Amino acid sequence: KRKIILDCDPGHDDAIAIMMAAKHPAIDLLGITIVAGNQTLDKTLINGLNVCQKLEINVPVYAGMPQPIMRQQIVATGLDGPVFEPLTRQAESTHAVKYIIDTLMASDGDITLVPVGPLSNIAVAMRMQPAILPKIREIVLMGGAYGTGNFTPSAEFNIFADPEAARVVFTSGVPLVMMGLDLTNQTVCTPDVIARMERAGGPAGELFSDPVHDATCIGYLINPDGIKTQEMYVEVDVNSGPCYGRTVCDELGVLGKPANTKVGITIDTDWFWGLVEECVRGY
Amino acid sequence: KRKIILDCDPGHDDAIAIMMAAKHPAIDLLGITIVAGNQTLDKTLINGLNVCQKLEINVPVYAGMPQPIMRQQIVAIHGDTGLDGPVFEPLTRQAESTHAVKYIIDTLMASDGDITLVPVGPLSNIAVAMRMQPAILPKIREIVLMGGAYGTGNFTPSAEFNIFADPEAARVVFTSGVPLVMMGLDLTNQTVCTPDVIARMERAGGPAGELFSDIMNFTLKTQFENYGLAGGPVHDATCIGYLINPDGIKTQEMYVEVDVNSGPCYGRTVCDELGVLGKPANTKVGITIDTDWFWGLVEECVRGYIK
Amino acid sequence: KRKIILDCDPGHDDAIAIMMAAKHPAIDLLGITIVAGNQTLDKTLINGLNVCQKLEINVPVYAGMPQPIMRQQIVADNIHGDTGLDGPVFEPLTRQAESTHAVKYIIDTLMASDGDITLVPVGPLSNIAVAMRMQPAILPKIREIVLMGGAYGTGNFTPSAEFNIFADPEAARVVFTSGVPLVMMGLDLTNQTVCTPDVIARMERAGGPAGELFSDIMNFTLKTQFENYGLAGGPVHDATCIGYLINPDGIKTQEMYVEVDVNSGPCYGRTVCDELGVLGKPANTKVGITIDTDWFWGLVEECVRGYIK
Amino acid sequence: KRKIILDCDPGHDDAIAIMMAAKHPAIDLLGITIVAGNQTLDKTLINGLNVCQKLEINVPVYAGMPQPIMRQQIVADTGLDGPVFEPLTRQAESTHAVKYIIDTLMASDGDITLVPVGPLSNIAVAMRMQPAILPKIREIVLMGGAYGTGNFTPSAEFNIFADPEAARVVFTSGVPLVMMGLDLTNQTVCTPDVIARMERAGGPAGELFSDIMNFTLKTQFENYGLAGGPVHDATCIGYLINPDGIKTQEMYVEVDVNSGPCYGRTVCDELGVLGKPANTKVGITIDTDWFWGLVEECVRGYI
Ligand SMILES: O=c1[nH]cnc2c1ncn2[C@@H]1O[C@H](CO)[C@@H](O)[C@H]1O
Ligand SMILES: O=c1[nH]cnc2c1ncn2[C@@H]1O[C@H](CO)[C@@H](O)[C@H]1O
Ligand SMILES: O=c1[nH]cnc2c1ncn2[C@@H]1O[C@H](CO)[C@@H](O)[C@H]1O
Ligand SMILES: O=c1[nH]cnc2c1ncn2[C@@H]1O[C@H](CO)[C@@H](O)[C@H]1O
Ligand SMILES: [Ca+2]
Ligand SMILES: [Ca+2]
Ligand SMILES: [Ca+2]
Ligand SMILES: [Ca+2]
Repeated sequence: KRKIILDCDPGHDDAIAIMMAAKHPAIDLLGITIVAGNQTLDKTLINGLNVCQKLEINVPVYAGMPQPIMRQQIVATGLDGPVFEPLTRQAESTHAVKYIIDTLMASDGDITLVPVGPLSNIAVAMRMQPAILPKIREIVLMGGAYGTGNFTPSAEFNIFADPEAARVVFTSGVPLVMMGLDLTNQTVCTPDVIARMERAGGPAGELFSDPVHDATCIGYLINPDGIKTQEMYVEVDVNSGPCYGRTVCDELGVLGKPANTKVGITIDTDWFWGLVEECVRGY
Repeated sequence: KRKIILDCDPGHDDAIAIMMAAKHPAIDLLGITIVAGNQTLDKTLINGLNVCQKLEINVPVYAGMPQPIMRQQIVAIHGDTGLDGPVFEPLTRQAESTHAVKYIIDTLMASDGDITLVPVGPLSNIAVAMRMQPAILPKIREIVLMGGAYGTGNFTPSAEFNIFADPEAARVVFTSGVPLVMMGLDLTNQTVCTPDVIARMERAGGPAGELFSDIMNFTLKTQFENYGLAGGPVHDATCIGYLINPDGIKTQEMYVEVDVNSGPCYGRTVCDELGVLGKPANTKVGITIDTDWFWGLVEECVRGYIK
Repeated sequence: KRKIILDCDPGHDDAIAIMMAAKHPAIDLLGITIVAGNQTLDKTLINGLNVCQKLEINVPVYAGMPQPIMRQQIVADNIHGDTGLDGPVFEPLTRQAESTHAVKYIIDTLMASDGDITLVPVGPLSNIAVAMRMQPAILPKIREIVLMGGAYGTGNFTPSAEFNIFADPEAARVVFTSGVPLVMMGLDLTNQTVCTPDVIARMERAGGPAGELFSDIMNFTLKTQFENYGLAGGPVHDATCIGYLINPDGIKTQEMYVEVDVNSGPCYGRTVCDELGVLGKPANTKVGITIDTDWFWGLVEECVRGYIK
Repeated sequence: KRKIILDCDPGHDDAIAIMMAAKHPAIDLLGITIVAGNQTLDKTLINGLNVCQKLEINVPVYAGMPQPIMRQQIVADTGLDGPVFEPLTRQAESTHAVKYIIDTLMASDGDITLVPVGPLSNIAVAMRMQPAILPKIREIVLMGGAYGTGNFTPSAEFNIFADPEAARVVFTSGVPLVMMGLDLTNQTVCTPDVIARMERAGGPAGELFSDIMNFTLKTQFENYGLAGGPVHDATCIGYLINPDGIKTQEMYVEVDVNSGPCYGRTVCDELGVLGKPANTKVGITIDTDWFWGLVEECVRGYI
């Protein structure tokens, strides 16, 4: 069992990630922290609460940063589709940043952080209490692209949305795994993938019905052998201009700097969609 | 009475600011938040606690950010402890458990909007609170900060130490839309504390006059070899002076922008003196201070501590 | 026949490009202008002159910019050796650079023209940016620019940047904002043209002075392109520009909005190419995607054999 | 006698610089090179020709760069309103300014000073086109930059802002530099009482000075709040005639080429906090009595 904290901005694929992480026996989901991203924090928080309520997930939810550490905010209800009953659960009182710090400090150094939105909560905690750093076993994140980005030619949305936060994470010295668009764009969810999930049915199959980037991070923790990675020296570009929020990945090793990231190259989509169905079934 | 939260990284002149703010009847000092800067947070916290203990100041002290929001940390001039000179009895005073950033947020949220923030170190605590809880922004009556320079910086030709130590944080503060007053190096360098000014405070005596001497006798050697100023300026204390009586300080309204480009102007406050950009002013920038009024004010506070 | 001015910094693959352009009946090679890049201008000029003398090419050679327009100079001795063209033997030079400066030659020749000359830059863009700014009126006179440079994916010299752009980004920023029709043969395309031992042996078989020069030349970079980037042979990057002019149907291109990054830092000299059109800006460049290597190596051989006596 | 090449974009104060350099026995004016700046090159050229024709100055004029080396062009209406000039009876040489600068320097004995008082496009193009001119240049005395507040932007003085990249080449060239920035040149404000003084000396140069400085009187005040058009460019000529009228301080200077709020800033290390060796003598103060006396002395040489 891998103990995780899932930090997220739901979010359609965030919702799938919550669904998988909460259900698989190889994941111990300690709690969910919410960050503004896909939509404003008031909205992402409600989406996150709704997902857990609908699926009857019993995991503490904590609200975190409603804004990036420095830049002017950008966004993508941020989860249109499924229909939700009136909301009967709320955020914990504790702020997400504090939760992350205290839980890591109290821990034995075996918790993995899994950020799949902009990195505001992670950067604030790291700088607020630098002593958490050797406590983090690993960070498996959804973000970046070694090739073309999405929001801009240069940048993937999660990094573009808080580049300065991303810079802190990438220079933290903690073990990093990056599932970027080069990998996650391979996990396109076509009508017959949806139909397959509908057929499995139950509350998770119906929610899935109403690409799937963030779920690959859970995938990777459940079984790293479905995903090929390559170690690289990665640097985050924080220049204003055409490459703001680019993750510059040194594929060929021409800078002669030691690798700081395992970067996602390819994913076995058969293994992966099998894993999604396996989780949909647990519900 | 102006309610303030004093955010600081003591620090020699920070200690002078603490001394003034805590004593003057025109200032209601709600609490002191500490930020890393002049020295690491472990050290600035102790220096802050030591000042308050020595002067028997009864105000809650909160530890905040031990690092800037993005850049690689730098420290200052102020020595190994960051407050060399005075000798302090063992510290029996302790920091609050609540983190400074939470303290700032909750206090502002609970308030009626008339608390002024007075940051005189790097702006890490301020930027984290503003982004953590954006709703504090209309609650802040004004920010009166020590930082920046429209002319020459000190740490680099372009940048003053407080801004240079966390430019990104500074950019957050300067784009917040909250009323800002900036006491930059252009103003604060006029407040050089020469041997006669020290001798004057020694003469007033008591615990605050002795501390003033011990502290400011150290930054006599150390502000000369670095910048060639007639003595240690008392930068941070001008913020308290501004609140006590704004008429002793001439300000000019300007459009101000913080440069976060890596390179020769990283952490520069770019001030539009002449209005060439056609942008509305966002800052009242310190131009000149009446040093006679000001040193008189310093003495007046020093004397409030004679038992 | 496409009239061209070939601007280059020879350079191993530059020499292959000179060999092809001078010989193919579909190309009218008006002149060769030289720029510092691969090596310093003193060296790239000699390498240029040696190639033409060896192959008995009768085309005026002009020396241009010995330095980039703004940045601190860099070379590629690592890829191209101490001389900038290690490999072949050359007899002492019995020819020399024209007296006219390359930049003036480019300007006057374009001004005097009927607007049908194509520029073919395959080194840093110093000569092209200086002419464009020195005489803005040349701009409508340029039919097209077909350049070797950039990369929409990974660069070579840095993770972000390909050498020709990296060596003068500001010059590049001039070219890419010029409004002249651009074709960019970047590393994404040109890395597909690796020259393995079998390709070399093919050209050796065709023989004559161009086949021998090809062999002497591409054996050097065979090993440096393997030591530095892990490539299977030394690509013939620059020759793809000539190839494109001889027959554009061997090369697949996609129109894109392209922008050169002049920020100091990790993306200095990156060509940022908007593959998916997310910026809603009109395309300014045809970007090389794929090359038919069978067509291309056949074309190389066809040129090599035009030199057998 | 100091041999000079005067590189300029006339320009009201450029014209005063042309007037002084051409007349003073301590200056040997070899030629005038023109750059786009104040106005487009077609305009700055004509202005430069008109000044020499009116004052009967017999010095070759050469047209140079019509555009900066990289950025989008900016200007500061003919570029020299005020004086009335007859129809032009002279023309520019045929040699391009950049080639002129290179050949003249290469042929020289290393005794020529360059005096740039517009954007640095001609200088940066020559330096990079023929790096061998560098040890040949005795000194560069330029009007440009500001260690304090700029004019065109809070950070940048016009000449640098108009071609920062060209400026970065000049400042990293290793050639001896003297910089007459706005911090110095703003002290040389030309008020109605200074104009009336030159009117009184009279002749063709006194009349031109009046017609010219009357225009800038209005447009310096509305734009920068100044008491009357400073005479920026003429200070470089002043500095060569007699350096003792001007106090300088040696500083490490760096040009900022970042896009953003400090594009085209000269960053001057006043206090030496970087620990880098100085590369520039920066103008601090000027004796305005000495200086105006010198202007009059030159105005008088034209009777
Ligand atoms: O179309 C979209 N617009 C904006 N954001 C998206 C879209 N699709 C996915 N994401 C969100 O951005 C991250 C990586 O791009 C993913 O984690 C996903 O939640
Ligand atoms: O010489 C110095 N170097 C760096 N920081 C300093 C120095 N003197 C004081 N401070 C601290 O930084 C701000 C002044 O710019 C002041 O807040 C002071 O506390
Ligand atoms: O692998 C390389 N690294 C750097 N420069 C190279 C390499 N191969 C060729 N060239 C030289 O630089 C340009 C293409 O990048 C080509 O124009 C060539 O002359
Ligand atoms: O008011 C003005 N705005 C902009 N440029 C000016 C002005 N007056 C003169 N110059 C031109 O710009 C340079 C220094 O700013 C001087 O060389 C001058 O010729
Ligand atoms: Ca997400
Ligand atoms: Ca302080
Ligand atoms: Ca080449
Ligand atoms: Ca001028």
